[PDB]
Amino acid sequence: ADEPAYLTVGTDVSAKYRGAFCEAKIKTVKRLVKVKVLLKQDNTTQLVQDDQVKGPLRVGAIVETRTSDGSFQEAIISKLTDASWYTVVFDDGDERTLRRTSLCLKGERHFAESETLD
Repeated sequence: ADEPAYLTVGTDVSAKYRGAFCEAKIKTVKRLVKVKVLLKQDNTTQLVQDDQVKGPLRVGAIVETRTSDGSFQEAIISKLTDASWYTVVFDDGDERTLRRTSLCLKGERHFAESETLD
């Protein structure tokens, strides 16, 4: 898991702050997906990661997910929202979990201003 699972660990990146760039260094890589599940019984929808969701990651698939009750109920995927936690260490020595969207990798200006979700 502490491997190039999406991107790579140890890599220096820039993270967006309020439309500006800050440098950071990838401490941990977490490849997770935010599965929008909807419980078949309680009809409640939630958006939780594939660690909470036991089963295939397919929209319209039947899985079991951890409800806020701590129980695992059989649910259906209604969406999978991409996610990744790059725990990046900023020059301050602080490391915070940033979703890939905040990571600019090198820092070329197609972030901060530009971003078409591509």
